[PDB]
Amino acid sequence: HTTLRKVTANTAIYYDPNPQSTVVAEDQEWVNVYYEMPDFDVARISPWLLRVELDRKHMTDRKLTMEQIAEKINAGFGDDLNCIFNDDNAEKLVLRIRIMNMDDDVFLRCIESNMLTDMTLQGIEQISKVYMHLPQT
Amino acid sequence: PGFVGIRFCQECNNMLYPKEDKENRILLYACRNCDYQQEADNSCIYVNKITHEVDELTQIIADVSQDPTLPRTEDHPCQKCGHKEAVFFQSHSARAEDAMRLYYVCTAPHCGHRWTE
Amino acid sequence: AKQDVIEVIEKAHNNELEPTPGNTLRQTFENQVNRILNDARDKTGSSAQK
Amino acid sequence: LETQFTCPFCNHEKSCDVKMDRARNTGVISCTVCLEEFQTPITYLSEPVDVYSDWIDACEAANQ
Amino acid sequence: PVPPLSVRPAVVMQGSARNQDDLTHKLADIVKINNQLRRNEQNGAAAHVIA
Amino acid sequence: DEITPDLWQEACWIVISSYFDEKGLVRQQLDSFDEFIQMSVQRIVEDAPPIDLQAPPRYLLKFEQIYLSKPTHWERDGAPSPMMPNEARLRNLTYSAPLYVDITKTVIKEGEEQLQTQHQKTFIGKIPIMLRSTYCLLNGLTDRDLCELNECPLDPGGYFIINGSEKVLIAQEKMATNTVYVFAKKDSKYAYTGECRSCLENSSRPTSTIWVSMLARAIGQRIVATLPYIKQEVPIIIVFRALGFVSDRDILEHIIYDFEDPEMMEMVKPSLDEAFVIQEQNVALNFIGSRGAKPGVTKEKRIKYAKEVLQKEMLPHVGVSDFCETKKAYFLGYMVHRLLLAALGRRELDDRDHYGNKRLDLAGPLLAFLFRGMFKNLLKEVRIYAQKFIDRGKDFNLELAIKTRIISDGLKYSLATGNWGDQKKAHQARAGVSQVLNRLTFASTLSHLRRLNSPIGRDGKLAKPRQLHNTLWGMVCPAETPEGHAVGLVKNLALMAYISVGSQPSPILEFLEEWSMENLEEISPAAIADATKIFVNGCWVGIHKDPEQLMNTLRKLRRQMDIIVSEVSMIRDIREREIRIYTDAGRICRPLLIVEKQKLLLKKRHIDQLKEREYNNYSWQDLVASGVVEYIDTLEEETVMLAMTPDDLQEKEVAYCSTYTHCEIHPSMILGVCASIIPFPDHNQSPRNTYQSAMGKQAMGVYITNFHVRMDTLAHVLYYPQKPLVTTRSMEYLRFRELPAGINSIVAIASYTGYNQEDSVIMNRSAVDRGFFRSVFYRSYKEQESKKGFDQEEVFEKPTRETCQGMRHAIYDKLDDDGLIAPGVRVSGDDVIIGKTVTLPRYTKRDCSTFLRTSETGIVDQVMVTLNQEGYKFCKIRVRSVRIPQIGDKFASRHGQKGTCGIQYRQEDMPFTCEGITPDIIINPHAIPSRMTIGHLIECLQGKVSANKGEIGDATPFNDAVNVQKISNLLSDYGYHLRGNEVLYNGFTGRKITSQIFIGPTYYQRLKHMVDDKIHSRARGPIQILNRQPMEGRSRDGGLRFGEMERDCQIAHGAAQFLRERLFEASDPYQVHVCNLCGIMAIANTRTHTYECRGCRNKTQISLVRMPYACKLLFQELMSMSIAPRMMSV
Amino acid sequence: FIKDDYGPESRGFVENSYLAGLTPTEFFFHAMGGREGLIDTAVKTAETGY
RNA sequence: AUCGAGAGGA
Ligand SMILES: [Zn+2]
Ligand SMILES: [Zn+2]
Ligand SMILES: [Zn+2]
Ligand SMILES: [Zn+2]
Repeated sequence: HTTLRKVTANTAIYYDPNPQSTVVAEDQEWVNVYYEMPDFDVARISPWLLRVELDRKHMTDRKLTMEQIAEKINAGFGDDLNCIFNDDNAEKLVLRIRIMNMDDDVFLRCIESNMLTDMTLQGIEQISKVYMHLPQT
Repeated sequence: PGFVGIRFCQECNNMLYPKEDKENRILLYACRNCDYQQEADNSCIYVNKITHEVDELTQIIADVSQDPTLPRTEDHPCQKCGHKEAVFFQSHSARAEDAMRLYYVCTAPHCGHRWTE
Repeated sequence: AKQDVIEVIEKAHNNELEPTPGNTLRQTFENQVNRILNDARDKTGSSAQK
Repeated sequence: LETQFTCPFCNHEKSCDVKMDRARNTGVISCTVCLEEFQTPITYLSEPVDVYSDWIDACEAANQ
Repeated sequence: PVPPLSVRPAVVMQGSARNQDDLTHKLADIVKINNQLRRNEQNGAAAHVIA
Repeated sequence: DEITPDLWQEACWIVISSYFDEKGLVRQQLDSFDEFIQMSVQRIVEDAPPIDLQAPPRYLLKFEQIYLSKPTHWERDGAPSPMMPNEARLRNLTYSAPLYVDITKTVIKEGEEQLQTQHQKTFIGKIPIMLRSTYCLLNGLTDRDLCELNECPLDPGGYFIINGSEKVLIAQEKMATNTVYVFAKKDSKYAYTGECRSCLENSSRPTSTIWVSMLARAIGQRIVATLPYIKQEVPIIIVFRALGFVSDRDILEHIIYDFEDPEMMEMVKPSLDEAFVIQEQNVALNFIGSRGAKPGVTKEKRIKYAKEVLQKEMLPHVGVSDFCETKKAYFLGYMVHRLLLAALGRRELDDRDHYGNKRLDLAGPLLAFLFRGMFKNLLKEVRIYAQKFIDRGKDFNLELAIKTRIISDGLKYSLATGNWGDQKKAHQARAGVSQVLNRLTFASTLSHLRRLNSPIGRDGKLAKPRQLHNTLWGMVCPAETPEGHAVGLVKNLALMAYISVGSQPSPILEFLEEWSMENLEEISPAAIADATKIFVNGCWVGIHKDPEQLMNTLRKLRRQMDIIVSEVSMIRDIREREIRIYTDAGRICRPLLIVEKQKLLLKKRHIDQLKEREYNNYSWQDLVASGVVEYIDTLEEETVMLAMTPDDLQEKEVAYCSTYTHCEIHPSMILGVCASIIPFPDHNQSPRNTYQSAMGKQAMGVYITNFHVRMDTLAHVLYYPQKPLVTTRSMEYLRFRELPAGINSIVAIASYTGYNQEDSVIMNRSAVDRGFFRSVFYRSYKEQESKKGFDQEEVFEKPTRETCQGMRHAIYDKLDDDGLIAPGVRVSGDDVIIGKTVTLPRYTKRDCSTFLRTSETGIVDQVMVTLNQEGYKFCKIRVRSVRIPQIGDKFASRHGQKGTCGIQYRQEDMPFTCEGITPDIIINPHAIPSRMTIGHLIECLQGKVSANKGEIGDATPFNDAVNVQKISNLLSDYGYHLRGNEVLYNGFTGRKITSQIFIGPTYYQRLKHMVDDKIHSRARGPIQILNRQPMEGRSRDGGLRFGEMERDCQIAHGAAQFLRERLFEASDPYQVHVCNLCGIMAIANTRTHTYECRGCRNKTQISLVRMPYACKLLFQELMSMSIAPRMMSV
Repeated sequence: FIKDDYGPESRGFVENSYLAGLTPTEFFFHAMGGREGLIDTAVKTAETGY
């Protein structure tokens, strides 16, 4: 079993009014790549941004791409919780899930908690650790 | 990214909670107790380091060089001051339990430089 | 045996020691020391027996 | 902490029942015997002892 | 049911003081309060006192 | 100047000798009791509030001063006389002294009509006195003077005599107070919970515990405090608000010393959000007041309740006075801060088993707990007695008001029974305190007087409190512990271990305000960041800027015997900036040699002055005053760098430490009294050392020098005790050389005839004939004739067959007119030693004579007659029985090698050397290899060397000047095989044995367990009254239990008739008559042959049923519960 | 011992035999191990017998 | 004698 926490490096909540001009400087490429094409309306999107930094090697260890993670997020929460993400090429494995339709800064934390702990990206729940080996006996 | 600290109101000295102003679409830091407001300079409201990439050098204090029970070594001179001897010890804390990494502290008084090999 | 355990202790101190699968770095160091010292105890026992 | 209280008006033991309407932040304490009723604001930390407290305080204040 | 004397023997002691058994003492308690309650329920007694 | 290595090994032991010349072995007991009498009683009397009683006239009844006189005894006439401890032992008196209290009672009615009447020395009670304490009549007496009072000079004291019985208080472990401890319970609704058992230093009150917890996993951590006397938890921020710190910044100033730390801050935040509703002190005090006093209370009173709890009940050690809330807030914030560090993992959870965290509750503080309770109850009775008189308006006499039996009987009862608490609360009370002093052998007495006890509960199966913690080093014997159900829970002091008696912190506090310290109400919280906190007895008193030179100053004050006394612990935690100073009692510590740069402070001048200790009165205590030795407690050892020997201080090719601070006086002082007997304990498997430490307490010897005058219930004295040929340097202080408990035996380790297999020994019959391991067993019989009332009176007098009713067929001719046997009369089993007759209501008197405990066959050693406390005749008869060792008697060496005597061969039957030496004992070689008791072999070889050389061997544990090679080389110089082997010859045939046998002197012990005290048989003896089954015990002529597991075994065997015999026929056969219709036991009259059931009203269908009596009893007890067990026979 | 000493001596390796004799630290660590054995023997009985 | 407690033994 692998939860999002096991493969996550660090999570943070920002106040990003514009997706076009993001708060962070290194995420400005793919975000503006995502937004000009109106697959998903800018107006619908909420100001409050959830940015999670995945570490590369944990993703590779479970052979997990951001595609699978984003699919799992969009399945568990449907379209109510938009998620976007870059390719598996950048030096930092990052994906941004700001809500798109108790205040949203509080709400988004409840969402973040619930995602990190009890969203199942892979495996079977209540199988915590597995060891492979050759039996000498 | 870095953590975010709590900020307090300047009238009642209670913590300022986040909120959003729709008619400037800008982040504000407002007190639920009084009716003070501030405009944020951060834009970041919450930060969780699951990896806990903490620099334990910040947790060390130079006074630990005074401990008679810590081991000392002459093989790792200080880059600050050139003092010849230095105490060393392990991380010994939660989320530093992995990795027996040695931290060194200069025993020269008033230098107190700390480092890691 | 002691001088091998010192070898292992410097490797761990200098981060020259990498974990084995299924164990944390502490637990691998402990394994590696305990299996140096059990080799020592068995070898000295053999010497005494012979 | 007991939930049923002696009424300050009729002195009937455990005759007062307390209702916490948290959605409206109001606690209502009513005696079953003498039908005296009192309403006070409550918080999420409040308890029936606090509502009965506010009732006793209101009685003593009004009786001055 | 009061049990017989063999279930609750009154053992004699180094002298003549006959020590009774715990069951006998307890039956003493039950009897006294039963008699006392009986005279109260027979007479006029407060419902809370009878209770 | 410097002590060189060649001299060290006696320099150190010279130092050790001086310690035991100054302190002794029971110093902790005597110091505790002394502190209790000098301080604790006066503190308790003054700390009680004056009892103001008025209808009008009023009276206060101060108590102001105590006087404890010497122990005296009042006869029936009442003349006070000085009572000596041996008289108390013989007459079954309580060795107690009267406590008098000065009382001041001032009349105040009106019009300034004031007048004080002081009653000087009002007899308030009787305090039992610890022997050899400062207030004991044996105090300061010389060995002359003790012998001349019939006291043993070697008797350590340290115990009480209650009703003639010697009672010893066992030190009780408890978890230290006023210290914050953060633990984490794996199975609980809290990730982390910090607690402090706060207790004001002067024992005004019991310890009050505050808990500051962490709610289990907005869902963020929530911090609540469990205050005393408040029904429900409280969020911490409301407690802080209730202390007047309303703004959220002000609260965090106390909780978080560095605001730059994000991570602390974010953790605390949920509690701030959880208390956001309450914003001001009066609502917070309201909120707290609501939980507690009553459901309905006026608001002003609720506030007064919350205030009263906060300043008094919460954290009393911080303060109880008004205007302390800054102190309270800082200490409470410090508790929360500690919780946060534990929750963040910056700081480790506290360890419950660290003795730095534990305190030993000794005789003094325990008697103080009793005295507090009993003086409270006494004052209550004075109030009541005075109150009725004032209600009627008449004057009351205080002497009549004071019923002194409460203090006297309370202390006497609790020390007599061991139930530590009020006699009424006999089940809430904790037993095992105040045990009967072991007087089997001198080592057992010493160990029992140095016994510690961990009240975890023997039922508990968690091994953690039973494990030998690292911190027991030098404090507790690693070996001496019972091997039964209490293993590791009952402990023993190490030899130089000293439990602190307690001290006042006021000199230290006063000095701290001289020096660079700043109060806690006087600082701004911003300063706490890089400053160092200073705790004193748990109490955060201030902060400091340079902790290093503070610690230097404080250490160097304590080493000068300045304001800081020696037992004060001063720990500097460096990584966390605390300096914790401890002066309280119960801290186990030990002496250590201070070390300079790399150099002992102990020079040859000190050893020289110590050598002439008997001339220039240069003692231990001058060694301490010279700053050469220091007492270090368990908690301060964490900051100490110890050298095992001065050889560790020596500059090496690779320096291990090079910054030592202290040195061991000698490592062998980690052992206790009984483990210090073991020779070469570092060559044995540790379980063997533990088993010996247990068995040295069952070894016979001379338990005390004045045994001729003691009327002990059981006593064993060895005819010919010998000091061991192979000894440790610690026994010089245990006085084992002066009261030894064994004999040096010529042990051969051989297989000879097979009668020593499986932990058994073959003894020399001839040696036994010459007195080898012969002992005398003394058994004392009590009796008293009670004239309790004219209804029935007992009297000692030779009974007669014509007047006495319950006369056994045993002859009473050995008794005298007075009813008491005479000394020198040989008495066999079932014989009469005291003829006592009790008047009836075989006429007008019944026999109640005292018989011998059956199957003893001794000789009356002596008969003492006196009067007991109330004053009737009282007789003690000591009977004497010579115990010659025989097959089945248990013997042991000092290495856990126990075994019974398998057979005894005469000298011509035993194997002999070329020079005709036969072994006294032959033990089997198969007892060595699995046990790995190489100390036994090394002791045998060393003993051969010692006997051939005219030495006493040195078997001190860690001694590099003694190993097996050097002993073997010594033994080869006396014409013996260097390894202790000899050619033996078969005693039966005279042929040489092909294997050369290992033979030599080894110290053996005869243990109390003789077969003649264990053999027992039964064939239709007495039965128990309730269930008609065989009695329990040898003494009761009882039967052996055929238990459930024997039943199970015989079921597996398939032996149904044997099982029925054991569980029906041989225990309690019985018959009942059962109604065939209802199956209930009917009424049978076998004389008139009439059989009827009152239930069914039938008298023809009744059946006989053969059942056990216990089953009939069970069925009757089931009807007692309205159950109908109906034995249907169809 | 110095702090953070994972060497064989420090953590309870007895490099001596019973004939050679244990050093004081070895003696204490050996007493700790033997105490573990004694506790096991005294605590398993109730629970196995049940 | 009963009850409880404690200390021990295997
Ligand atoms: Zn504000
Ligand atoms: Zn430096
Ligand atoms: Zn009412
Ligand atoms: Zn019937």
